[PDB]
Amino acid sequence: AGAQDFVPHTADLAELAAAAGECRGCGLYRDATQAVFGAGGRSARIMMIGEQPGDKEDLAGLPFVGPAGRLLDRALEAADIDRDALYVTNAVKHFKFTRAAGGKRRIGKTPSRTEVVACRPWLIAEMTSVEPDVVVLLGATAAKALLGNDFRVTQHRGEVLHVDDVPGDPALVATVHPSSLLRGPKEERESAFAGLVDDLRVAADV
Ligand SMILES: O=c1cc[nH]c(=O)[nH]1
Ligand code: SF4
Repeated sequence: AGAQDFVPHTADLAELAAAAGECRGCGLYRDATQAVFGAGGRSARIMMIGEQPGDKEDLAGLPFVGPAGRLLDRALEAADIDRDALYVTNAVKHFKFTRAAGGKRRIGKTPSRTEVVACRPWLIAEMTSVEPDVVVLLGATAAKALLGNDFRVTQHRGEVLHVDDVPGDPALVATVHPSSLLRGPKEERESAFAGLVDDLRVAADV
């Protein structure tokens, strides 16, 4: 059941966000500061789904406000997408993290399939409320939530996909997680930014 009994019967994003603040669908609400719901409105045509809020998002109350969000904005700017058409959210709404003794920043830990399934009711409520025409799936965790734990982003990135079990049959475009463009060789990162831009353009023209 997970978060099912915490999701209210409303398509109002402010009421959904307030309700996600009391959610006990899985254990992640305990160590996290607050629930991080999605930003943007119901007029949005493009829904973007990341994995989970990070350290800044957990204290800011908004998705993608740290370094990966800065990189995503640079790629949206280059793909000619304004955020006025964007509902931006994550698969899990509570920061899963550990503290590295002698490190800078709380380090994010990969949500389990159990926690992604527990949180999925909020993503179904968001998609039912926004009725997007295209869902951009940022990374493996988000793509698996809608396409199955077998899905590989590396084998299908930039492809317009359509699965029947998803609300409203929106077009789906799976791409690299923006944090991947902050790690590695300068040319792998430049090719990967160029692929995120291409994947965002495919989604913008659906
Ligand atoms: O909102 C955010 C921030 C960082 N990484 C994500 O997956 N989502
Ligand atoms: S991560 Fe999702 S399911 Fe788990 S407590 Fe937070 S809102 Fe509820």
